[PDB]
Formats: sequence, structure tokens, C-alpha cells
Amino acid sequence: VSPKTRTSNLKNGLTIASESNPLVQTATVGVWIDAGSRNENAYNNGTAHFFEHLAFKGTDKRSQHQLELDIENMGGHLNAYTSRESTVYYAKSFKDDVPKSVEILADILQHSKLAESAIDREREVITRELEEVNKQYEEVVFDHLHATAFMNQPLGRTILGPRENIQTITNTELRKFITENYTADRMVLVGAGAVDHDALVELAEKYFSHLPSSQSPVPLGTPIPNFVGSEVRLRDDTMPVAHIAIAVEGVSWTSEDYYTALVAQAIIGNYDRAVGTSRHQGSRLSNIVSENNLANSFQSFSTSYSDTGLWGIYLTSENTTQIDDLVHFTLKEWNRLSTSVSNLQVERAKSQLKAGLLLSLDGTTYVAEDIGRQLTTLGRRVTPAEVEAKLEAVTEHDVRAWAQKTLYDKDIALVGLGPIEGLYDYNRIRNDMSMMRW
Amino acid sequence: YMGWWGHMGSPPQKGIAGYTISPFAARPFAGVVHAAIFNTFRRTKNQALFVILPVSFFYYVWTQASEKNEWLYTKAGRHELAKAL
Repeated sequence: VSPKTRTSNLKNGLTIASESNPLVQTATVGVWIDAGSRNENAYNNGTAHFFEHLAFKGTDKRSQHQLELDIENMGGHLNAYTSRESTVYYAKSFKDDVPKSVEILADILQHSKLAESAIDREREVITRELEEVNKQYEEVVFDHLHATAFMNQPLGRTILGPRENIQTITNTELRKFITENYTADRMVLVGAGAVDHDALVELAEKYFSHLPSSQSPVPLGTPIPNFVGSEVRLRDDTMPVAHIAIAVEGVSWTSEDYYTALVAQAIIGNYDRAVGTSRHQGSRLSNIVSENNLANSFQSFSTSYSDTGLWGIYLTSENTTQIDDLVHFTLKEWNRLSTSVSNLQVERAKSQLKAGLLLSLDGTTYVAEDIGRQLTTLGRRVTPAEVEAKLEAVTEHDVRAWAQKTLYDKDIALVGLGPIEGLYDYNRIRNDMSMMRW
Repeated sequence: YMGWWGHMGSPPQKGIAGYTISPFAARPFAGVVHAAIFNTFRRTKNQALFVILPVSFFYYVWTQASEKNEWLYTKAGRHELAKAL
């Protein structure tokens, strides 16, 4: 039984949340913000990601070089990432270097220069990033997947933004973005590892007390997405591996079906020919795929947002003449979540998940990421006892009912990249979303 | 000259992104009235000569032949029939 997550607020409405571990000697402190690319419009799309670059380009006190030196002298590192709904800025350090790291984070968030010279310099760096994501096939597939599933909607936009915006982003719009979005009621200061909660609250009172509050404070993790059944094909005969994602509209963080969708996802599970144990997994799809050499890997996913989600599978295969079989067998395993699953699969998946949700948190950065994610999506850290109860409440009837309303005979978003000549047209893929025998 | 799915015999394809939407998401009869009137008119206008010229020529030939044949077998056409046979 893990130590209790302590939570305090400041007057502005900044949440401080901590989980101490007296067995480690490092600490991860950082700021989780309930804001990301989705908060941009079409004209300033790319701003949030642009700011992330400039946050490390110098503040009103420390220059770019001084910033570098200060962190080098601390001994640990700083890291940041911007997603569609969430931005994170954290610092991993030694136990007693925590006050330094909180001070640096407070500086780069509140007091960043955003100097025209630096805007202009990064504008090329970010332009080069547009032509090099092209290599990260999983990311290419998932970005096209969001773009098509949420066609012409904010969740459909990329994080980098269009080339056009990169050339026209000004310090004015950068400043406007972080003034509107980086408000105290949207921010959580998180500490995990060798942190004292009371010490962290004091550091918050010292550095984050002059943060603006938003005019209308909504609760943390407050949001209408209209999913489009659709396909993007990026055929490239020169690539040896096909990458395919298939998804349906999934569940939000606060859906009542959140755990049901996780259990369903665990019934299909993951597979990777490179891992020794994968040929012995219990999942039916795993057995079909491994026996017939249909794929190098597959990974089931259930991505959530504040008001929607995507539930589906990502496949990679070199078997270019049997892509049809791979997709066919995958979707017939999904059909069985509607028609055939019983207590046998459901209780097996529950067993696997009860551990999986706890195992994931195996270092201070993972713990901080868990506290930060849960605080910015649900408004609270959910105790493992509550999570164990919600998983236990999932029955086979719940899984069947969920799959019959979410998967069965529903539109999919489909992205294929690589040698995908063998991937059939939309109708034949979508026809596998039901079974004529049932 | 044709293979099968996965090895159809296409030259290598690269650089084309294809997009489409679900049959359930689309209006199947979108733009039907415009198509039925303007598209059909364009397509028909551009092929009209290739039908009109041969049809009208062979119909004229037939009409002349059938009218002559009819006239040859009347009283008035007796003499011309006698020569024709």
C-alpha cells in the first residue's frame, strides 16, 4: 500500500499535489497544465508547441546561457512536452536541489523573454521538425488518425501546426496564449519521490503566488467532437513495413464506461514477435497472428480526452500479401467482444489490469506523471482501492453492452502507411465490423 | 499482366495520399440534381455528333430506298420497275 497523495491549494487556485517515497534519493517536481494544442484556433495552431521551445530560450533574469548553466549546476535535468489537451514542464533532481528546480520552473513559465530574435531563430528549427517527424511512423499514423477522425475540429489539428503559422507566429500571440491558458486554476504543481509536501507548498507560495486566476474558474479536466468514419491511405511501396491504425470513437476520462473500455482493450491486448513470451499469450488475436505470421506487432489502445476518445489498434506487418487476413482476423476478434465474450475472458483481463495499473508506476517520473494526469483530467488522484473497486465492477454483461454500442457495426477511422496495396477499400474493412452469422 | 492483392503489378507508388469518408457519413445523392441536369447535358452535348451523323445518314439512305421501292410497285412506277428488273 503506497503512501497517500497529499493535496493543497493556494489562494490563486494553484493545486499542489505530492507523493513522498523515503526509499529514493531523487525527486521529480513539475507543473502539469490543463491546456494544450486544442486551445488554439486555426490561425495560431502551433503556438503551444512554439512556446515550449522558447521557454528554454531565456528569461528576464537568466539568459539562454545562464539558464543552461543553472540547470547543469543543479545536476539533474528539465523536460517538457505539449499534447492536445495537456502541457507538462518538470525537473528531475536530487532531494535537496528541489528548491532550485521549482525556482527555475517558475521563472521559465512566468518570466520568459520571447525575444523577436529567438522567435526568428526557432522558426527555422521548427520548420525542420516538419520534415523529420516523417520518419517516426507511429506518430505519422496517429497524427493522420486524429486528423481524419476529428475532421476539421480542434482535436484533429496537429501539435506542430501548419508551415504557414510557423512563419507568422509573433511574440504577441505567444504571450496572449500563455496569459489566457497558463492560469493558476489550470495548473498543478506536482512532486514525487524525495519531496516534503509542506516544503513544496512553501515553494509554491514563494514562486507561483503571483499567477493570474482565470475569470471563470471551471473544475480541472473540464472540456462537441463529431467523429468521422473515414480513411487516409499513405501508400509507399518502397517501405518494407505496413503501419495500420483502426479506431472507433472511444471514451472520455470521466465516462462511466472508462474501465469497461480498458478491460475490452486488454482482452485483445498487445503482441510483438520480438518478445519471447508473446507467442504464448492468452489473447485469441495474439494466437492467430503469431501462428500465421500475420504481423510484427500490434498494440491495442484506448486514448481518452476530456470529451471523447479513440479506441482501436495499431498494427505493423511485413506480410504484404496477407494484410487482408490480418485486418479480417483483428476485426473478427472485435466482433467477439459483442457476440461471444464471457466471464472467462473478462475475469482474465481484470486480473491482468489490476496489476498493470499499479506496475506502470515504477519511478518518480511515472508517479509524477500519474498524479499530474489524474489531477488535470479528473480533478483528484484516484486511490488504488477505488480503482480496484471500479475494475471489479466490470462484468461480462458490461463488456458486451459496451461493445455492442461502440464497436458493433460502427464506422471506423482507418490509416494505412507503407506497402498497403493489400489493404482493401473502406467498405470491405467496415463490413468486418459486424458478423452476418450473428 | 495482372498480379493479385499485394503484388498487383503497379509501378512503385509513392507520394499520393488518398482520403475518403464512410458510406454512412456521406449523403449518397449529394449534388444529384446538378449532375442529372448539367453533368448529363455536358456529357451528351460532347458526344452528340458521333451519334447524330451516322444515324441520320443511314436513316436518310433507308428512307430514300424504301420510298423508291414503294413507288416502283405502284401503277405510276410500272415502267421504271420494268427497266429496274
